[PDB]
Amino acid sequence: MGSMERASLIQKAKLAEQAERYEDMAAFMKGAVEKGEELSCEERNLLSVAYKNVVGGQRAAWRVLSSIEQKSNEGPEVREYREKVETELQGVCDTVLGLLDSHLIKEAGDAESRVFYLKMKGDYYRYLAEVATGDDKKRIIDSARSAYQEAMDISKKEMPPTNPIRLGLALNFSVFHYEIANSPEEAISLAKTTFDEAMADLHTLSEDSYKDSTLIMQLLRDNLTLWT
Amino acid sequence: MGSMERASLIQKAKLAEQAERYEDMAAFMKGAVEKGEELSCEERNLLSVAYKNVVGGQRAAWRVLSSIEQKSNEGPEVREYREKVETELQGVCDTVLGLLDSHLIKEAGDAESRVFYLKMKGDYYRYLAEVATGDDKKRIIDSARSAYQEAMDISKKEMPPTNPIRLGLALNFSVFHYEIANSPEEAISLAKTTFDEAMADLHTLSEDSYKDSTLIMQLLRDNLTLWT
Amino acid sequence: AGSIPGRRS
Amino acid sequence: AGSIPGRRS
Ligand SMILES: *Cc1ccc(S(=O)(=O)N2CCCCC2)cc1
Ligand SMILES: *Cc1ccc(S(=O)(=O)N2CCCCC2)cc1
Ligand SMILES: [Cl-]
Ligand SMILES: [Cl-]
Repeated sequence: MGSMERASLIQKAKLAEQAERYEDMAAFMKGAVEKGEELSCEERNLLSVAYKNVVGGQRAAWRVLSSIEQKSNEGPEVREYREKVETELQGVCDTVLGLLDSHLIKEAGDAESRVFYLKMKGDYYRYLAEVATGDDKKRIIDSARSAYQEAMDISKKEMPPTNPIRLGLALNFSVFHYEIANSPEEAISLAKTTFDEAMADLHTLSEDSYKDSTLIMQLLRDNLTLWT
Repeated sequence: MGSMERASLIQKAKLAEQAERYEDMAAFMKGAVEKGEELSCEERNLLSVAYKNVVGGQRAAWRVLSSIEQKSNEGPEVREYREKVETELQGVCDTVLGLLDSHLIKEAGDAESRVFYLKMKGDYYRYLAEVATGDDKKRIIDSARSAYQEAMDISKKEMPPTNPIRLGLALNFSVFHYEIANSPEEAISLAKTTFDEAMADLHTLSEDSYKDSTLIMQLLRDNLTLWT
Repeated sequence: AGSIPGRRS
Repeated sequence: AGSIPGRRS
């Protein structure tokens, strides 16, 4: 997208979202990141929405194919096609991780941007971990953990307990503990503490901030209900 | 897909459908058609499902973008991006039309296959017509009409009035008349006659065929309710 | 006006 | 277990 203006890429990413063209949206936002300027809050959200939708469809397809493959192991085509989808998913995760490493994280100095990008880094390593098999699974899991932990440390020092990014980070790190790291008790403790500390800070919020924070709190509660 | 076996392409198209990976499904079925053998009934349905889903998402996106563009005419980015989606849609329609012309239609001798492919030819010219502007719109509209009419002539001679392909052909040709050809009275007359002649033939059908035919009859009725 | 959905084999 | 949906800006 090197020949298109930054502002035109951002405008087209918003159009692509309205058209539910998430592959295009991700390509526009990759082009925008590669212009080299930092991203605003709204631009960070466009980048994240685009890739979450792309990789979310890949993950759903990989899970369907992995389930068919496991049943068949109870010709080579199911494994071949699961491998094709898996390689495509890994390529998208590697692309997002490469944007974060070149150079979104290193230029992110405010807590809101740095936490946002480190949460994304944890998420995309988590998606790599979902499809990883063996000892490389261990290093990928540790990369997710390390990114989430750095984001947690910053968020607890610099943001209030109701901040939606802080809440979504804690939600996704709790999912990491439950689903990836085989640490359900850590998942439950993090979700409970996060929920309780947010509850106690709701009194400080406007009506609109209250709505934003309570929405994510309900997701934490939904997981606690499933896990307990 | 030249190096993959025909049977493996068909197997992967079925997996791609289960995974909701319709672009992959269409590419597998294109590869299967290009093996040069005729398609069975189930294989024709896989080809049609794959491309209908791909082009259906493109059409939905084109309509969103065209609506935004029309509101803006009441920078160049909206038009540019609508044009990009439009060109991609046209390319998919041209690909399907090229499969039908090289060489699915000419090898199709049984009524069931020939009607199926001619209905597809009408449909993909109809999708081209939806985005066409001007005098080339006229030739594209006539190409759709001609394909649908040849399919209608064969279907009325060779299939019973409850045959699901005959019914779906009549449904889609009625939509062509209403939405493309500016002939709502022709659309209504075709849908009514098709419905009534199918009703009178339901007594000949098994329970399972009855269910197949009445489902499409309800679609004809749904359009008549919207149009009258 | 609806055409054949035709999105599922 | 649900993560942030995060599919809509
Ligand atoms: C043109 C056409 C395609 C498919 C059919 S069907 O196999 O009877 N079926 C598929 C879509 C869901 C409803 C009916 C009929 C006509
Ligand atoms: C990680 C994360 C992303 C987005 C948000 S949010 O902007 O508050 N929002 C978007 C998805 C729908 C629900 C909440 C929070 C955390
Ligand atoms: Cl900075
Ligand atoms: Cl033949």
